[PDB]
Amino acid sequence: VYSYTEKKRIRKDFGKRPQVLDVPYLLSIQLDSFQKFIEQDPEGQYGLEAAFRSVFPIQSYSGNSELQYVSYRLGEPVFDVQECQIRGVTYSAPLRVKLRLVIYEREAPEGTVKDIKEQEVYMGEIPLMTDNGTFVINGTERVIVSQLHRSPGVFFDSDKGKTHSSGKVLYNARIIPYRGSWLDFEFDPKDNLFVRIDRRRKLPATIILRALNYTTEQILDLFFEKVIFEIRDNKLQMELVPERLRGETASFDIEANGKVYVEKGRRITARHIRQLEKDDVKLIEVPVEYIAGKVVAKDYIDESTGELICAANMELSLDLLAKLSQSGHKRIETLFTNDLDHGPYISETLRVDPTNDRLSALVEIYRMMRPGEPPTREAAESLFENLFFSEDRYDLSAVGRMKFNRSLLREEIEGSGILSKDDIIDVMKKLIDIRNGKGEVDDIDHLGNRRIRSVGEMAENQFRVGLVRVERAVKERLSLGDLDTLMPQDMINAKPISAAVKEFFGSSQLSQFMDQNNPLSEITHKRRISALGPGGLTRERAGFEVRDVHPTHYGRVCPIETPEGPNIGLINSLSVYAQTNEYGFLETPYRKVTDGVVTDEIHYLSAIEEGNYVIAQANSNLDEEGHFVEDLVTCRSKGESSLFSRDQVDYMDVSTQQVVSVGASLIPFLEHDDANRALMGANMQRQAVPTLRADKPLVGTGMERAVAVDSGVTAVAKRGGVVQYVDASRIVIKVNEDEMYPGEAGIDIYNLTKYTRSNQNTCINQMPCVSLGEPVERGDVLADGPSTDLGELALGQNMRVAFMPWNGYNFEDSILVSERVVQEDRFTTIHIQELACVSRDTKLGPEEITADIPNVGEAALSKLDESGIVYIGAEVTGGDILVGKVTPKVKDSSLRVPNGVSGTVIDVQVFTRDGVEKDKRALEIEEMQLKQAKKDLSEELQILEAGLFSRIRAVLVAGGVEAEKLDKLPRDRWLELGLTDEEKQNQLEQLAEQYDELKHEFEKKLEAKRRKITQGDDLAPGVLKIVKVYLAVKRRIQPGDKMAGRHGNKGVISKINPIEDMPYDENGTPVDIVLNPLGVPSRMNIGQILETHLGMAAKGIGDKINAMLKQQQEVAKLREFIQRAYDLGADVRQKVDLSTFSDEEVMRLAENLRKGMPIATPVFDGAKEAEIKELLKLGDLPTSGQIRLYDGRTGEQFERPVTVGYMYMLKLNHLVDDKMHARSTGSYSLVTQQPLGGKAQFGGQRFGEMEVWALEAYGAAYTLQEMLTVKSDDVNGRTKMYKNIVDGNHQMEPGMPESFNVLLKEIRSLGINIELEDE
Amino acid sequence: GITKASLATESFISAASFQETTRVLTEAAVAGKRDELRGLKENVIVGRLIPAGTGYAYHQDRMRRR
Amino acid sequence: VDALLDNGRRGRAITGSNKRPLKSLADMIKGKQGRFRQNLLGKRVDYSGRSVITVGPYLRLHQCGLPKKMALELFKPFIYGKLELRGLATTIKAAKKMVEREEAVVWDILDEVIREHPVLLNRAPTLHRLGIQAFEPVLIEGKAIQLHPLVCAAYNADFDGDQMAVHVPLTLEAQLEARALMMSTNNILSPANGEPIIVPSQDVVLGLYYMTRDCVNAKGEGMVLTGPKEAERLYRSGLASLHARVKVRITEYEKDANGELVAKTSLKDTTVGRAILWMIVPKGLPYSIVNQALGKKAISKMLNTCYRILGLKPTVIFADQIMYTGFAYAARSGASVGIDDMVIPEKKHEIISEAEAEVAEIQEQFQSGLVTAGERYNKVIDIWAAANDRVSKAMMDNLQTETVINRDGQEEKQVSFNSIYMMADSGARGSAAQIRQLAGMRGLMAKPDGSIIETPITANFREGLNVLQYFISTHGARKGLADTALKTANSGYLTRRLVDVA
DNA sequence: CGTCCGTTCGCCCGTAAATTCAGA
DNA sequence: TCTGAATTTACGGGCGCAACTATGCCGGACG
RNA sequence: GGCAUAGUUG
Ligand SMILES: [Mg+2]
Repeated sequence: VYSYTEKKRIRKDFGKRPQVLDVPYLLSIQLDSFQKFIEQDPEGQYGLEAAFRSVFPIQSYSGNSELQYVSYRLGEPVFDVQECQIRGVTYSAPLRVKLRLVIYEREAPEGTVKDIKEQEVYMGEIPLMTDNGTFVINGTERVIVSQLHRSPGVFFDSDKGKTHSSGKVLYNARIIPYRGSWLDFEFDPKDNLFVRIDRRRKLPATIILRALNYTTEQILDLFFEKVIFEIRDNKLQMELVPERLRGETASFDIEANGKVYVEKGRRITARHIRQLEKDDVKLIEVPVEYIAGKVVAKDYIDESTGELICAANMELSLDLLAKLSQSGHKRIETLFTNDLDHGPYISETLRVDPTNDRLSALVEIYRMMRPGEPPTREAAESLFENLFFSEDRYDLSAVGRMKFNRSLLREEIEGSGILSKDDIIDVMKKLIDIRNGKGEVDDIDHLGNRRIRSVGEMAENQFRVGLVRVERAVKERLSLGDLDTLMPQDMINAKPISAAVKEFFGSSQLSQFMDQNNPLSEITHKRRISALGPGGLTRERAGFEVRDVHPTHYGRVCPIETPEGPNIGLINSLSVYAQTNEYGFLETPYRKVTDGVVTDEIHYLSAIEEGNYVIAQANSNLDEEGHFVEDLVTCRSKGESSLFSRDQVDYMDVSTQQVVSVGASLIPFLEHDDANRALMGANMQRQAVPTLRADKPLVGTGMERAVAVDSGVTAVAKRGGVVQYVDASRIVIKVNEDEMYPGEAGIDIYNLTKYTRSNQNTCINQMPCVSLGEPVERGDVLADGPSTDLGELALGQNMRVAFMPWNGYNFEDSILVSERVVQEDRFTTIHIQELACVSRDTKLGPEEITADIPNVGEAALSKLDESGIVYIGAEVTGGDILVGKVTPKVKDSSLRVPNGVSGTVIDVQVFTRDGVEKDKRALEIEEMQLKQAKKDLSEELQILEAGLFSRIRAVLVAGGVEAEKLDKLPRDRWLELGLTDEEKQNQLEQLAEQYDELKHEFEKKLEAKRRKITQGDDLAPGVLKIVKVYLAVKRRIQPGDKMAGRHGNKGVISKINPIEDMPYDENGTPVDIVLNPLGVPSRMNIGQILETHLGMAAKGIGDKINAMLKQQQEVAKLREFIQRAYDLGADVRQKVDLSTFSDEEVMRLAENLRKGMPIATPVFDGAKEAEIKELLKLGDLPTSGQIRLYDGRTGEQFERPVTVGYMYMLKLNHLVDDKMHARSTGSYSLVTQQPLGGKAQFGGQRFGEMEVWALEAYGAAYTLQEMLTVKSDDVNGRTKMYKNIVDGNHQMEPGMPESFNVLLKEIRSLGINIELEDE
Repeated sequence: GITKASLATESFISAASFQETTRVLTEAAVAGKRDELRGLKENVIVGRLIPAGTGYAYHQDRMRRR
Repeated sequence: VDALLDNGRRGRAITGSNKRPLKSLADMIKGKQGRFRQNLLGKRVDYSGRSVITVGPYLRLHQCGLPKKMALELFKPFIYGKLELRGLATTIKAAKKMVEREEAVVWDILDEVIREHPVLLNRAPTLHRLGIQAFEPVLIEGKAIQLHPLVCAAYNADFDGDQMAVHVPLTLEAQLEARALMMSTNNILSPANGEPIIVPSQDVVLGLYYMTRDCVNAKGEGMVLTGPKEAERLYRSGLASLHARVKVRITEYEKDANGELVAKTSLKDTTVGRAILWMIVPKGLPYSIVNQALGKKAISKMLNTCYRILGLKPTVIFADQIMYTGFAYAARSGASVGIDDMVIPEKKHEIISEAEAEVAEIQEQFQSGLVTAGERYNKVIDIWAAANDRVSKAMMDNLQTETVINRDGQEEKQVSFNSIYMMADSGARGSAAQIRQLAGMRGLMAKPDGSIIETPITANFREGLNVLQYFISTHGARKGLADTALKTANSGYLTRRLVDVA
């Protein structure tokens, strides 16, 4: 069944595979991230609660007082979103916090404090996220882009062959905290362990171990095993572990108990290892040459001298053994330093470093961190204690602790925020283990090692940054506080927090201007995962490792949607089904496979969990019970695709679209497109301009409705019901009694947003798509916005295309467009431009906005009113005066339309500073706006009252119904009625109480609206009044505009061909667009040819329906043909039936299908070629997809039948009238008298360095000389050249460029005397 | 090499307009170097005829009539 | 003082506006945005414009289409001069007002000042000296420049949204340098080698390949023609096919004498299209130059021989005529692209089955311990490469001899008239590798680490790649895009160093 | 509102300085 | 125990061209 | 009208 919005126009679905998981709310990431920032969290884990609990309570350095925390609250925003956009303010809510200040007197640790005081202090505002995932920051709409940064924790890397020029890989380890300093351990070609903090000077690693109060002997005992030499009788019979004997060369004869295990000189074999293990060998005799290279573990002293004889970590020789022989020491501990498995790295590090005691380590660290300062014991101790071991200056977050414990093979995942001795020790031991040969380094690009910072998380970090300053100020103030006089309002400074949050939201690398020219553009800007930003990479630094596609990007990051250019692969886009883990990692759904049956339950797996599993591919054939039909299925085990058994499979892909994003899933036949062309197609689909009328892609993918609805541009019905009233700018829905809450009646009013400016100067305009008295259900579109047709995304228009060369007018990449396309006004777009005229309080007098302007006639000022502001609806062109303004000396400084720009003034807004005596036009605008507000409030009140009286009348039909004399009494006199004793009279009283509340709130809101409209406006400092004029230009089409398709097929229009010159088929229908066949082989986007053929089939179905419909036929034949069309497919799973449409929905559906049958081709489960042939054969169209075409001009038939069809062409936002520029003479820069840059400034083209080389390669010495002297910066030369050109003499005086004089002055401004010596 | 040969040029303006402006200018200032601007980049920077194409005749004329 | 003279050289660069190291004197005289490389070596110039380029195939090689509004804005001083000369404005304010109102008389002035005043057209990455060329303006009722198709190869300019800048040579020496040195008709040969640079690119070569071709039996096979004019009269009236083997009478001129053209008439066995093209070739060239299939290299060498024998002006006229006739007959061919033109070999499935059986047997040989991992990997890679080569050979044969046409007796093989095959063989667009991925398997793919994958993509683009194969192709494509982006900078730095040294 | 003074994390290469061999 | 060569290490240079759109700002703090 | 940031075009 279909809920009356998918029953008007059913898109034919060629998807074989059945869907399992519904496509989620695509804007879930932004909304869910910001929701756990403002909402109250009792546990205190998320949001502002976490920040407040982390900062508060605030004490002093001494035990004087303490300011603690109670709760926070977000007040109601002062301005609505629309009002916020109109005025130019930020859309924010005041953050009011309850604080209690307690004061501690002499000896009151647990006793009652002197006084307590709780007040709701105000500390700044936080911008609020609109219901579409966007913010309004200064009247513009911005999006905070999610960041894909490097997860906190410990990582191990190699640095394979970039150093030592020998191929010896190093092994470094980095401990990245969420907020703190970096600790890096490293190796060197000499195999010594080194440490560094914040990537400063490389000091030895054991220095930090000593700074942790570890002596040399315990360090060696911690990083090494002990070999025991006991001098029992003689020759130092050594206690031996049989396991330690594998891998070395025996220099002596290993014999014991009359059984020579190893002969002299020979190595140690595995056979002898087994024999030693099974013979229970513990102590063996050793020679004298063996101890000569060993290192003593700990220290020893003599009994005579009583002092040190041999310090720890010193190579034992015959002298040391002889000296300790007489001391009485028989048990000697030595280090086991194997050559290949247990290296002596800590020993060599202890040798190299000059530190011996803890104070020396601390002072060395202090000198490294702070260079040149006089170091002190106390200062060094404090610095090292606050480096990694203080909760203020260092904090591993929960993710940092989890990754730290996982990478060290720990048991628990929850621990302390700060580091400890054991953590650093374990990191060093793990790095040494990696060096020895056990374990492998981590890959930084792995998606199990990269988090997702989002808007809420970054906003709360910035809030913490702001709160830290406020905490410091409060700590400082508590020592100078007049305690029993003030409340915690003057204690808190609301400026730092607000400044920090406004700096983050307004001027940041991730809170960026929203790309709003297309619903797809918005919905893919919100789901953008950027690797740059604060705490991330930079496009001039990262390369070749984060740019490429990683095998863990499957199902989490789109492989084809990434901006080509400066940052490819740094601005990845989130996949369709990808969610964010609890810790911030990207996870993707999978269907569980317990037995051979594929269970219908979904588990979200992240990258590390997915690494050890076998996941069957999405295109795996299954039966009704659910089983892999093949006995060997294609899966991927550990980042590697292969073939696996029918039983081993553990998970399966939920859907075949889960690898691509919402921009790359709108490309029909993506699987036939080359990856580069698909990338271009997605990135250009982002840039389509909303045309006059959307045109419902004939060949879609089925994701159009999801993208159109999930992005907020339509009017989706909140509660189902019956449409009561539909005008162009408002829809009224009477909710069904089943969905109506007990109490308020209870109908929905949707105020459509008519023609308004987007961020890209396009048109946003919602149009109703429902008629009066038409039932709607919950979640149905009521108004389709820009680039939307009946709730389906519709960017471009689908036009009849022919692939053939045409006299070179589609030579390389060009398009050829008929005059029928420009006559039907189907690529005509509306562009709304905002022009501001500001009257600034300047010196020598203020600026007036009067209509009395000199130097102009009355015909020029005839379009203005008496107040000097153009009328609404005037067709002003380039050069017309929009807003008359003069500035004192008087001179004309009026706001005029820029040259070349036409259009109609559609809306004029006047902003006046308080107390400036607004003129007549501002008064007219404000009185008409107040009347409009009163009209809107009265209309909503009377609509609600009509609904309320309807509900009362419906209630009054049972239990004492009165229908004859009910209208005799006035409808307002319904409080003194007659009724029995039941809850119905209580419901009537509830309705009356809600009506009284409506009346009171209506009066209050009318007064509030009058106050908010008549009041002054908070303008910039120095401006008197601002007048904003909104022109509505209409750009039709012209040679030069760049049109494209969905498969990376670009092309600028080269000619607007006459209707009778285009090629036509046998029926006389001309093709709308001619394309070049030669672009298909080289750029392997075969998907456009298949889209052409399938669109031809769809339009053939539509033409058949149109023929059967225009000459009236019975509904039986019509429904028979529609059912045959919808039942055409190999193993499709749509299965729509027409026996349940009741002969009035079949007619509506056929009316909607008479312009072609919409067809859904899933992104990788799409229509096969054979099905396209069958659908073409269903109409009267050839199977091959090519028809003979006749030349328009000559009339002769083109041989080699050409490929004709219907391609869904888009009009990108690269228009030639916005690209064309020219300049003869204009303004010139100040420092260098060279022409300005750009075209917004009337600037000149840059004849750059390579152009100078190109002229030098010719013999053009005079052309170059006039290029870089007369035409650029020779002031006298250029004035003389202009005078000579006007005089008709083309000759230049060379002169000398002014920029050379500037360079001479700048070099002379150093201590360098540079001059031009005399001739 | 091309960069070492283009920095070790008797005319210091070409080397200054190439990489390492600071070092080249420091060397030229300390050594008191004098530039005859007899190349193509120097005359571009100064803003006169390039001694290559139609400007070769002019440069020859100014050498003959020095 | 040390921060004023060179901020940040000592260390701890001072910042003034929200942690941003400020520019000192050294920063203002050095770097990419100093005075040398930003304001002295390259400057912004007056009398300059910029617009999106389109095709305009009707243009002659020495001229370009310039919009009326761009020309009016660029030549404003000249228009003022002519208006004052003709007495239409005593002062310059009146002339400025007349021009900004765009009266009916300023357009005649613009047309008579455009007459023979070249304009320099330049595309943004001016890699070589052919990246800026002088053309004669033709006033166009539009907003987009019309760039002659032949110069696109020299500019490396397609028409997918490129923009080009126009500069107006003011002084007489500049105009004469543009006409005598930088004209598009003077830049026939590339300065890097001897080969021509105005070679017809893609549609002209397709038209000339389709026109100069033959099939085993067509309309008017074997009829005797009295000359190229009768060949054109037969083709245009429908009495003979464009490519039909006929005997024509060709009178070719050989200038092996002391610069004198010597006539020689013969009966050449050729096709109708070859004679029609012979109507274009100038007098000095032999008829053997158009008796072949005329791919892209053939047209290149035809232009090269024309330049070497006849000179500059005949070569320019010949190139313009070649472009015109190639566009005309490429349109006449209707050479489209379909889904059935990418013929999949019937033996692809069995070859893939054999390769899969062989990899299964190699896996069996490895799991038993007969071979190690490295040699198994090498064996699998080699056998998949062999299977890919066999598939490519099969598809190439099936597309080369796709047509087996006869109705008067025995079947005869001929070079196929397939659209994809003709576009690839003529040299117009595509190559063997691309047509291979269109029909045959696209073969082995490499991981981002650079190592080859054992399992290739056994699916072409006519068939649908599944998710894994497409993901691996995305690996390969992202690597190439990143390499191109990071290689353009290295090439630019190398060429800047080469320019500076010499 | 009018005024008014103080964040490490890339790759490659050439070059000068610090370090280490390797003697007599 | 002095002294020169070779090695290693720290550090400063460099890292394509042209074009368009938008916002934020040029400073945060005492009378 | 200068810088920075972000996005985009070839
Ligand atoms: Mg291009």
